[PDB]
Parts: sequence; structure tokens; C-alpha cells
Amino acid sequence: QPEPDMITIFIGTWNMGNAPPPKKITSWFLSKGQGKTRDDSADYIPHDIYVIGTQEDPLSEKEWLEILKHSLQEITSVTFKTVAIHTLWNIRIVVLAKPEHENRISHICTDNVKTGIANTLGNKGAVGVSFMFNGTSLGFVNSHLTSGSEKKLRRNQNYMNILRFLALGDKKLSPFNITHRFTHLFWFGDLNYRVDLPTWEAETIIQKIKQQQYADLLSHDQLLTERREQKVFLHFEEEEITFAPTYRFERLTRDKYAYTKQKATGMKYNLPSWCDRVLWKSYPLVHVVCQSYGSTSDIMTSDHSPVFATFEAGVTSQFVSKNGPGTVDSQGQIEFLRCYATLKTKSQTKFYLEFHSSCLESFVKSQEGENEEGSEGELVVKFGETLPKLKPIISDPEYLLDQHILISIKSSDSDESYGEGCIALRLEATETQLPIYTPLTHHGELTGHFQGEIKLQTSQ
Ligand SMILES: Fc1ccc(CNCc2ccccc2)cc1
Repeated sequence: QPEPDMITIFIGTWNMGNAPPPKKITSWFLSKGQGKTRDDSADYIPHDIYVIGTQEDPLSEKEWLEILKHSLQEITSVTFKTVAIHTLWNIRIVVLAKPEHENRISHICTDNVKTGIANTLGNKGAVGVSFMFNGTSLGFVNSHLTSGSEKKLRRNQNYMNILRFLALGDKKLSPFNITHRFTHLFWFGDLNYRVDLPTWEAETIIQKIKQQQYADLLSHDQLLTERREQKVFLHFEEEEITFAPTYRFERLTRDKYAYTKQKATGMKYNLPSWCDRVLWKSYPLVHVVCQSYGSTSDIMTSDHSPVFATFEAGVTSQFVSKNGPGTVDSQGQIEFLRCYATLKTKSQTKFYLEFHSSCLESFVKSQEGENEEGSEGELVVKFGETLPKLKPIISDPEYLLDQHILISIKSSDSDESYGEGCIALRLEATETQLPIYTPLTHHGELTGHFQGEIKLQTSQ
């Protein structure tokens, strides 16, 4: 039986509003309702992996896993296996996979992060799951961020705390946070960003929603505006939104948005908003295609509607050769030539690089670079042709051209990373000097750039 080179992944996010679900939730897993929906001819075809994030989830793990498994079995006639389940108070992530994938999935990790201090600590935060699927690392984050139209900056803070502190994936990747540890990272949840229009416009907004005229509303969505100003989710993607706002509904219908201030809301307005979102970030030049992104119309127990997204995701096989794993393949080499980092830092330490990759036996430390002043005020760290020649464990181009090199630039004085990035080995040519580039981030914010040339030798 050949190993797959593609899988499909279902992402669901649903803020359940502390209510049990209705008896039928199959529309969710079928990507049926509003937005970019899945074709009827696919309804019996199981996704490879289902990742369900809930918020305000009132059920036990057992109660929810029985509902999920029974739902998928009814759709697909497949009994899914549980990869992982992790709950932080009423925030939960479930990962289910087809039985044939059980032997393909390993290195399963779970973690959570609680956001806030004192007053603001006790119910918001994130859960996450990571694992290997053959040669491919996958990470999944379900976050419930701070509520309220006025609190976008708090949400942005919650995002940075989650990507700093959530401990998933390979712990040897110590300079790297979750935004660099996975081939594919999916981040979803009740992100709680609102449509930032005046309160007095509530009925106008409702009118626009009834006319399915979302364009002007989306131009005021706080997550899209914060992302466009590089305040949050830097280097993540989101599919175009073509479904109505998923919050705040009167329960047991979808005919009414309940936006007016009430004692139960702390006297806050909840104008119709796209609270419930799915974003992703994949390594450069890896196949990832969103095939659905929408909301259900028939699940009405909560004041939120469920959101679905589905993806094609490229995956690679576990590779064994006669040499690696457990030695190098002297036919392979990676040379980084005429490289320089451009950093936003005002520090004057010396810097060294680390190169991390599952195509190396272990990470490689460079010599210190040569610091110069950039003509617009910046630090430029030059590495010349001084960089260590990297020795991959396998030289076969069918393996090596699918790999990635993570780069950290670290202070000699403190050994702290000032920036992290990723270079694809999916080159136009081997044995040929070719331009490379990555932005560098630290704690998910832009700190610089790395650019230069690469020369890749494979067994071909
Ligand atoms: F649904 C799932 C439940 C459990 C798992 C864990 N499988 C680990 C494994 C891999 C290879 C051989 C033996 C064990 C993976 C998926």
C-alpha cells in the first residue's frame, strides 16, 4: 500500500455557548451551509484527519468524543481513531484520524496556555496538538481570545503569549516557537475580533447581512485590519470570507442577531462579527489548498454558528536509505553563500547562526558574522562564504528537495535568538547558486531578513 503524498484535513471551530449540541451536527463535518462549501458528490469521502476546536464547551471529554465519533460514522461508515484530546476549562481540541493512519501518526504532543493576569486569568487561552504524519509535522491550535469590541489589542497580546508559550513539536527546535516548528500549522478558534462600526449602525449592518453584502463589513473586521497592519498573525493565511457573521445569534433560530447590551453581556454591544476563524501557515513551497471555509445554518443551540474549513495538505514519506538515518550521505551538501542578515535591533553584540532541519543529524552552529551599518540605520550581519557546509543524512533528491532549513540568528553575548526563519530546498536547480530569502521573526513579530544564495548537491 503506497504512502500518501496528499491528505485532506477538516478544521472545525465552534463556541458552543455552554449549551449541549443538537442531536444532528453532520452539516458541520460535511462543510454545508454558507460560504465556500463542499460538493455533495464528496459527502461519503472521509477526510484523513478531523480537528475539532470548541469554546464554552459544557460536555465532558467522553460525552463529546461519543457525539463526534457517532457523527463521523453516520457520514462515512468509518470508525475514527482518537489521536488526541486536550481541554483547558471549557476550551477543547479533539483530533480524529482514519484507522489506516494510526501507524502513520506518532510524536503526539498536547499543551495549553492560560492568558491574562489575576482578573483576566481563569477562562481564556489556547489548547494545541502536534504530531508527525509520516515525514510531515502538523500543529493545531484552538484559541479563545479576549472578548469585547474595545479589546483588539488584548487579543493581539493573547496571540503573542500563546505562540510564545505553547510547547508543541520537537523540543530540540529550541530557538523556534510554534510558528516555525511545523510543515503545516492551523490556528483557529473564537478569536473574538469584531466588526468595528458604530453601535448606531447595528440595524444597517443586519440589513447588509440579509442582502449577503459583506464586502464593506469585512473592510471593518478587526482581524483583517490588524493582520494588514502586521499587528497579529504575521505570515498566516486565511481563505476569503463569504459567509455571514457567526456571532451573536439568538439561540434556536439563525433569523436574529442579538446585538443589544444586556446585564448578561456586562452592558456591552455585540454587533454581528466574524468571531470564529481558521488561519494557517505552511512552510514555503509546500502544497496547501483551502477547499472549504464556511458556517453551518442548521446548528442553533449556541449564540455562535460552527465554522468549517478543509484543506489539501502535502505530506512526505518516512525516508530510509543505505546511509541515513544514522549517518551522512556524502553525495549530499547544502552551502549557504554570500548570506547576510538585516536586523531591526539596536544591540551591538556579535551574531552567529543556527541551522536546524530533520535532514541534519543535529543542528549546526556557524561562526560569528561581520557587523556593518545599513545606510538607513540598520544592523547588517555578513557571513560571506564562511558558513559551515551542511551534511544531510540522505542525498536522494526525491527526499532532499522536499526539506526545509530553519535559521536562527543568535547573540554571542546572550545566546538568545533575535530572529527565526525558514528556507525551502525545493529549488529550481541543483549544483547551481540560487537566491534565497526569509523574513526573520521573534515572538512572531518582524525583526529582520535573511538573504543570500544557496547551492544544493543531491545524488542526481
Ligand atoms: F488515532 C491514532 C491513535 C494513536 C496513534 C499513535 N500511533 C503511534 C504508533 C505509530 C506506529 C506504530 C505504533 C504506534 C495514532 C493515531
